[PDB]
Amino acid sequence: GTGKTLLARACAAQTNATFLKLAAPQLVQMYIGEGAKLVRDAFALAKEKAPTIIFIDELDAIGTKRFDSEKSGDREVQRTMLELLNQLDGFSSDDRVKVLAATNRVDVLDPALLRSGRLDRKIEFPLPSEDSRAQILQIHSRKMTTDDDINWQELARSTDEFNGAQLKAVTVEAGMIALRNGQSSVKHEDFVEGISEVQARKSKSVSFYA
Amino acid sequence: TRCKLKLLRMERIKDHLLLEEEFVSNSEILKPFEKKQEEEKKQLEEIRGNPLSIGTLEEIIDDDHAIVTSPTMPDYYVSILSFVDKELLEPGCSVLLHHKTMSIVGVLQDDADPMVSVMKMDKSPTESYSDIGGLESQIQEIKESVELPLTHPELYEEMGIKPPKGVILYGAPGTGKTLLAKAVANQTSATFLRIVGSELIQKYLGDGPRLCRQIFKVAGENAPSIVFIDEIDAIGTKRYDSNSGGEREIQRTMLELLNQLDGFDDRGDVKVIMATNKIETLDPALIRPGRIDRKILFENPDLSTKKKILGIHTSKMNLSEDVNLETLVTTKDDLSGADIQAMCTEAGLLALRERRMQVTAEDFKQAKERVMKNKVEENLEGLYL
Amino acid sequence: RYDSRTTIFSPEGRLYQVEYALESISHAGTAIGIMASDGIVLAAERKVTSTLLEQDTSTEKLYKLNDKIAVAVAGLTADAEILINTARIHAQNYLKTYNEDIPVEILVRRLSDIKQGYTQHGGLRPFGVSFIYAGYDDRYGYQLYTSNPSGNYTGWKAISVGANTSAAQTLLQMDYKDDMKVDDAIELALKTLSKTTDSSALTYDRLEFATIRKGANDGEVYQKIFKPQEIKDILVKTGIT
Amino acid sequence: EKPDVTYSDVGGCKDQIEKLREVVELPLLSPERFATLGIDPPKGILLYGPPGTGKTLCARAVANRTDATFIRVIGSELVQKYVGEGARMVRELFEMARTKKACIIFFDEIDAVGGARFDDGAGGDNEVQRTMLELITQLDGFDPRGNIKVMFATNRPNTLDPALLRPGRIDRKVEFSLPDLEGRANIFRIHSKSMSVERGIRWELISRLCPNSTGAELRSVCTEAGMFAIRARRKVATEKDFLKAVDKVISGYKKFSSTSRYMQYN
Amino acid sequence: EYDRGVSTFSPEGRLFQVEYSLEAIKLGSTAIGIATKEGVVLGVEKRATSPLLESDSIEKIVEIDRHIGCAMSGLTADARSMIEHARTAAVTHNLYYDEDINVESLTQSVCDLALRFGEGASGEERLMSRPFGVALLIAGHDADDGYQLFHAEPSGTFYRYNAKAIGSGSEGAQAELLNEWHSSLTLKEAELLVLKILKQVMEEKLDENNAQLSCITKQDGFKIYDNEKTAELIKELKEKEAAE
Amino acid sequence: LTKQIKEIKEVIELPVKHPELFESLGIAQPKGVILYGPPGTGKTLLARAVA
Amino acid sequence: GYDRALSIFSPDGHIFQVEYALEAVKRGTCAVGVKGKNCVVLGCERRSTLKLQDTRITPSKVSKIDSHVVLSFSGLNADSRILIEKARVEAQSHRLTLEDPVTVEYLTRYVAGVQQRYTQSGGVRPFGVSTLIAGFDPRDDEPKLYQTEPSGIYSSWSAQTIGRNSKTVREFLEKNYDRKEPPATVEECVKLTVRSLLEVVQTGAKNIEITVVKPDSDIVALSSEEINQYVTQIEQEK
Amino acid sequence: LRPGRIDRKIEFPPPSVAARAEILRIHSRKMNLTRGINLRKVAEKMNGCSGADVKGVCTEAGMYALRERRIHVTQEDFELAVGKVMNKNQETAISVAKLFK
Amino acid sequence: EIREAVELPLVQADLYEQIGIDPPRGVLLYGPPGTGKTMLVKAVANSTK
Ligand SMILES: Nc1ncnc2c1ncn2[C@@H]1O[C@H](COP(=O)(O)OP(=O)(O)OP(=O)(O)O)[C@@H](O)[C@H]1O
Ligand SMILES: Nc1ncnc2c1ncn2[C@@H]1O[C@H](COP(=O)(O)OP(=O)(O)OP(=O)(O)O)[C@@H](O)[C@H]1O
Ligand SMILES: Nc1ncnc2c1ncn2[C@@H]1O[C@H](COP(=O)(O)OP(=O)(O)OP(=O)(O)O)[C@@H](O)[C@H]1O
Ligand SMILES: Nc1ncnc2c1ncn2[C@@H]1O[C@H](COP(=O)(O)OP(=O)(O)OP(=O)(O)O)[C@@H](O)[C@H]1O
Ligand SMILES: Nc1ncnc2c1ncn2[C@@H]1O[C@H](COP(=O)(O)OP(=O)(O)O)[C@@H](O)[C@H]1O
Ligand SMILES: [Mg+2]
Ligand SMILES: [Mg+2]
Ligand SMILES: [Mg+2]
Ligand SMILES: [Mg+2]
Ligand SMILES: [Mg+2]
Repeated sequence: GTGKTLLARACAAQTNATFLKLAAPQLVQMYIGEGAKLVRDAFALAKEKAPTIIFIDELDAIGTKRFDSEKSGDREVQRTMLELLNQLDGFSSDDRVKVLAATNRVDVLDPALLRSGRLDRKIEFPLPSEDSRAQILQIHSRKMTTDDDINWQELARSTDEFNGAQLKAVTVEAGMIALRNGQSSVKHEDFVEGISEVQARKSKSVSFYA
Repeated sequence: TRCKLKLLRMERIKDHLLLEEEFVSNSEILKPFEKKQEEEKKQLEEIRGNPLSIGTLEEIIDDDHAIVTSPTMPDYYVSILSFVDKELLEPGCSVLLHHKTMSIVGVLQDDADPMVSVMKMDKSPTESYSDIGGLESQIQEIKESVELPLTHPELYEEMGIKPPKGVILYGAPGTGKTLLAKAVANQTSATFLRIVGSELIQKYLGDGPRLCRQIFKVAGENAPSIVFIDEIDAIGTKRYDSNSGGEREIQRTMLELLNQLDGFDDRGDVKVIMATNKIETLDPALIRPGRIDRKILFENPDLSTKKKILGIHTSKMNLSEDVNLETLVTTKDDLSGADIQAMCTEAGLLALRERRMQVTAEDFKQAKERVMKNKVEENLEGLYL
Repeated sequence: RYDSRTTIFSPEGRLYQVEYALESISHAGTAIGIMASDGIVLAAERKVTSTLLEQDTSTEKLYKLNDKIAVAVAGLTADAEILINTARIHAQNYLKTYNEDIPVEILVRRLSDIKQGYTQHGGLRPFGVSFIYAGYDDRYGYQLYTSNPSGNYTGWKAISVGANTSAAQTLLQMDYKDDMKVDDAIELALKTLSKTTDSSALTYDRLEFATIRKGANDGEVYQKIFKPQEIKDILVKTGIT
Repeated sequence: EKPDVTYSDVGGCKDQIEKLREVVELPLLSPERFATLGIDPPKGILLYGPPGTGKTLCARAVANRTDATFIRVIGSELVQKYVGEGARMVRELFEMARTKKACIIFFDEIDAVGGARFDDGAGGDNEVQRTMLELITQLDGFDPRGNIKVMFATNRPNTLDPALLRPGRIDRKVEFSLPDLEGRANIFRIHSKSMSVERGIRWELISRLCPNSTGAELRSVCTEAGMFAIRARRKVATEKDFLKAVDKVISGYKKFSSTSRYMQYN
Repeated sequence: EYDRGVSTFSPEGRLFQVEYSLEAIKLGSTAIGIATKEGVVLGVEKRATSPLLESDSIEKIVEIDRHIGCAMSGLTADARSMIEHARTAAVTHNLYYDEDINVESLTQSVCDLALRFGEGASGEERLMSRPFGVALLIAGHDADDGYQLFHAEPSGTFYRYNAKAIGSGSEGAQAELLNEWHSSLTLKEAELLVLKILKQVMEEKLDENNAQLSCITKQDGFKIYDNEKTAELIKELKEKEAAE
Repeated sequence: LTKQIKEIKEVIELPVKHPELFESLGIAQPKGVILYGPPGTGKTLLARAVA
Repeated sequence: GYDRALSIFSPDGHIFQVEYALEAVKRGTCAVGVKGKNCVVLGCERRSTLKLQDTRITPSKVSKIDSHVVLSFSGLNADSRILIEKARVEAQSHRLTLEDPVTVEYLTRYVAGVQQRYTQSGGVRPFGVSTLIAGFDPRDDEPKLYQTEPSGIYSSWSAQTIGRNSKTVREFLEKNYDRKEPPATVEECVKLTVRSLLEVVQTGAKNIEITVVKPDSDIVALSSEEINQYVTQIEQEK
Repeated sequence: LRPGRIDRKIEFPPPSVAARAEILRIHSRKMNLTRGINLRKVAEKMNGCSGADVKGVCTEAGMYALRERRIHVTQEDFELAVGKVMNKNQETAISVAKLFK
Repeated sequence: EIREAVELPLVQADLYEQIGIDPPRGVLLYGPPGTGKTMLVKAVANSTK
């Protein structure tokens, strides 16, 4: 929820190159050694239409830290991880063709997966900073009613430990408050009560000491 | 002897005369209608040829066509047309094609699986109702939630509301719980499915919940129906494998139950009985009410009750020659009705050593000692003394 | 599951470790006391033997704890060894303090606490020893007891511990006589020991024997351990050899 | 297909239910309401609470109200040992629903297919979590979905995966809670509306003696009072038989549940 | 893991093992104390698991001084150690200053024994090996603060209160105390108030065998009532509600 | 191993041969019979011999 | 659940080790206490394991701790044996301090005290023994009956039963007994005890053992003959 | 072990010195006797604990007798067969551990 | 043990019937793959004719 998916979709479609739609959970299939074949057809499609960017949605299906296994169907899962490495192996006309990949878990990805030659750039997306939070609010608010009572630098400070998707849930939930009123206008107050909707709490702490 | 014969008199004559009738009548059925019926037979015969290529129906589109996928492998875009209707065709059914041009010429087949054999019982119990004798206050409880709203729906609209859904029979072993499920279902003549909860665990991973889909898919078509899940206590610590049944499955099978018995599906009009010997083993949300309603607790039969249970077993037997039958009951305190059936088992075993064919009173006293000794261990009065 | 340490119970109020400790006992040989008003015989059987095991120079399943109380041992002999030393030390402590050779009851009760104590406190192992206590005290005359490894005691007229406890007990109570003779008591111990033990011939060297008597000269208490040759002769009399 | 259960059979006067009606129903019925603001309203909604609070009752009731194809998905149909098979079920279902216009996809009881990633080097829980990964990517999409409202009833949101829970398309998270003291009277009057009863009864007394509880237990006062009606050979129910009926269900509940107190001699 | 430790923290920052001990406090019988400006009245519920149980020779209101009393719930086993320590502290204070012990200060001593959980932790030498499954309502009177009611929590530390309920019925009792309390109360009112709330949170019948009041009134000292006194107040209550 | 042969004839052989005997007695026919002991003594071979 | 260890608490708030300790009490012989007004009678089942068991030297199930307090037990016999000896060193020590004999109220606390201590700690298991302590005060003549349990909680009861099918005797007792008038004659009170004990033995008059405490350091153990006459009265009337 | 389904319990004992010697003979009778009887010597030294032992004694003897190359099977082959089956079962008991306990 | 299994009943079948001992049967070779299992089978196949 830091807007990985959205950036990729947007800026790949912006520059002009082949945008492949490929999913990690897809690569594991119920038929033996067909799942491997499907990695080979994806790279084939990239090589005809090269340069291509292959945006892989998720990366944690094949982002398996196991290929030392015991009595399981897991030997099919890790087989299509190894096939990914063989089709990121140089083999000619593959320089042009890249892989974008979004993931939510880096700690379970393989150490042969993540390392140069394959994934070269390892770019981190943090929880958005105080200013950065502010910026996201105004960018959703440019599609809906905006009042000059509102001050977006106030709201930013009072959101403490809000990721960008939670900040879509400040701005959405403000319009939920505005409708429940029966207003045909959103006020600045509705946004404060938009902050109270998600917090990962319901306005609590649970303690037997304070 | 002469009492047996009165029963034997009606039984022989009436059914064997009906057999002799039906035999002659096979011919006779054709004779009054042989120009509607053979007319219909003719027209049936003419459109469908030979053979009748059996396919398995994937799905129909309601406009007079369907997509079928045969076992012989080719898929065909058929017509629903002639001696077949759109209501008679429902997925997973086996449909009849005419071979030379696939037109759906009828459906005469829905089941042939080995799977559905498992669920159904071809049952004949040796103890039926009123050999549940005693604990009658609490048989009255299972009646109200199983037998009597099937038998009169009248009473449950006179009070209004829904008839209570299901029950859990639970308590100590030997307390006659099994015999209850089998015997209340004798009364009603409803379809008695039976599956054990040591057969709800599977030696294949993630097939366990598929099996649990099968139990109430079966229940729902053959309804009104009484589904016995016997021994659902074996869900909490009894499992076939760990790397091909595993921990995931045990929890999933219970999640599956929830959706069957009060999920959207709802699956009204399946009475569910669950016998479990411990209700503190069972899952908190499966002992949620409104899918199994009230619980009936049984305890080791009490001193007057064990008179009843002794008379049920010794009615078979040749009785005590001196009679000490009433004192047997007295010696026992805090004991099961299974001790009573193991005592008349044990009396006639001592008798079986002699390979005598009578039984005398004295075997009773011996047999009670023998089987009490078996119960008590040498480390109980080792640990203690 | 509950087959661990001693603090923990089983939900059936069983301490598995006392139950197993009982079972330790029947992996060492049969040991029998039979009480008679003429004396007590203590008789024991060897757990195993070979043809060059020396067992005619010493006893090691019959120990004197004092000069009027003696014990037969069945079970682990290592566990036994420490408990026999503790019993014997106490037996003389009683001597020093009161000028009387220790009563049979005080000595059994002491050791019952000690066995119990190793189960109850700490992380220490329970004991897996059954001692048949056969004594004299001038209160109760002749006395037989046996103590469980569990750490409790009961008085007896006959008892069998060690291997083959059930059968050895049955044959004993079948032919038992209330007054008995000392001489008959010795005979009934060989008769039982023959059928329970899986040794082909019952040899003097598979037997230890001691007798405690006040009827072998009165005024005095005489502890008579049988030597190999005395054991060897009495088999003849009973016609096993 | 839908049953005939409305939110007239779902009680309290709960605001909790109205969160359901402004997220699911209102943007399909008239998105004009949300174009006055210019907002985009929620797509998703996370439904959670204690068992027998009416999670499934609102899944029945929301199906009738919209007149939109109701789907519904069992959170334990999605596992076999042949791997990525529950990825086929979830994929094809989600693609199928793009083509229908105005749907509610009701995943019941997800706590399996809603755990978390783990590698253990000898694991087995891994095979199952594959299929949850397909669900995330189908939800957010290659392209965003819309005019598909996805409701999720979770028994345990404590397992529930962090990346379904975050409110990037599950904007509104509403707890469906225990009924209040005067909340429990309204509920109990929907079940006694079918129930044949004689006036001279005070339902607000029968609520007050009952503690905070589930509406499944509230169904166990009505049913239990009713089989005492059959046995007495009275056709109606009255107040006295409600008194015994609450006492039977409260007192029986402690016995089934665990209680092994050190207060059974003191 | 976090809960099967004893000094192991959970990822929310709660010592789970210690958390679990709060549900020990609740299993026992309800006691409801209400502080007033005339004195503190402490009531209990005492369970009878048999008619044969002598409920009137067992108590859970105890004397700690001549102006300090304590209510308790949880393990009477752990109540024996908690009450014994507290009695020692009152007496040793009396030894050292020949002066009344303050209500709060007796509470600090009861919370010191509570701190101890450990087998390695520092502060004081840890000798006690688990939490205590038992709470106190601490009642007294010093004259320089007045009549006071404090609540001891073995998993926390001393809380000042005007009224607290502890036990099984605590949660529902507490609402009623939010509803009906006043600073305009006399002890006479206050006594019929403990009883009026108690009965509703009772599942046993309201009678004198299952009840027992005591007061800290500085003038009268710590006084455990009669069964004859407690039976009177049940009648006066019944008269009041009929009128009402 | 002659006493174990007697023992299995009681509970398996006689209720096959004569099911007239156990009705006259009124004794219900046995379900479980635990054949048990140290391995290799003759446990599988006993239920074979009677078959 | 949380029976892996004693010190760890439990979501359910019940220390499992104590609960299982109770369960162990049911192993041992039944013991029943019934108070009069001038008597307490403390009877116990004396279950005979074999006919080779002495009555010459074999321990009675009832043990006098001091010369006017009496004690029976139900439980693990091994465990009871040190519990009774520990009770006794203190008991006698009570006179060392005060030059007063042992008061029954001080004594129940102490027996509950050794037990509470064992539970509090982690490196010992609790005693699997519940005891009944009967007696009168030295100072006074009103009959006193106490109980200790594994847990370390003590109570007073008018009449109370523990071990071997305790429930069935407890109910029996309620129905027979009257709290308005407890029996004020030693004989009739004995008779109530015998009737209870009859039940758990099923058959025996050589396996019922009766002991009585009376005020002013009278403790007596009843003849086997004397008990059989009471059984004779109870069989005839029935 | 629930009541009313178990009422007969057949325990196999470990067969004694006499008892093993009859099952021992039946597998001798398959082949040809030693013809002076040494079977019983075999059967009384060996305390064994299994009837599986005694069919294997006969297998080993007949394989020693193959080396020997005679129709007749001598008794010296039945001395070696016992000394091997017997020695091997004392290695499952980790020396003379019965002695040490 | 394997010249005992293969070579000795192939040529001297008469001797096994003469003692009254059963023929040898199937031969299992099992163990980790270092062990030389194959090497012997190749060997004995040449010599046994
Ligand atoms: N920085 C942001 N600016 C705008 N909207 C954002 C931003 N962060 C999150 N969102 C909103 O939340 C949605 C969820 O984030 P998105 O899928 O793009 O990324 P992610 O970090 O890979 O998360 P996940 O894979 O868990 O969904 C976005 O599509 C967008 O609507
Ligand atoms: N009240 C009774 N009337 C008649 N027979 C009884 C009665 N109660 C018990 N029985 C007899 O005892 C037998 C054994 O009990 P049954 O097999 O029904 O077990 P259960 O209590 O369900 O145990 P579990 O389900 O734990 O295996 C019954 O089949 C029946 O013959
Ligand atoms: N708000 C309510 N109004 C009326 N009846 C209710 C209400 N809540 C619960 N119920 C009753 O309780 C029954 C069980 O509740 P339901 O199946 O709807 O719950 P849930 O919260 O999804 O539980 P589960 O954990 O089993 O999924 C309902 O069928 C209904 O009879
Ligand atoms: N006893 C030996 N003398 C000579 N060479 C040997 C000996 N044992 C093994 N070798 C050699 O070791 C090598 C591998 O052994 P071999 O081919 O017999 O494999 P193996 O144990 O059957 O393996 P697998 O488990 O794959 O069947 C061969 O070259 C073989 O000649
Ligand atoms: N006591 C015995 N007498 C004869 N052969 C035996 C004996 N015990 C085992 N065997 C032989 O070994 C084969 C397999 O025995 P096994 O499966 O171990 O069974 P059991 O439990 O009957 O000893 C038997 O078919 C038999 O030929
Ligand atoms: Mg993403
Ligand atoms: Mg059953
Ligand atoms: Mg639900
Ligand atoms: Mg076998
Ligand atoms: Mg090879």
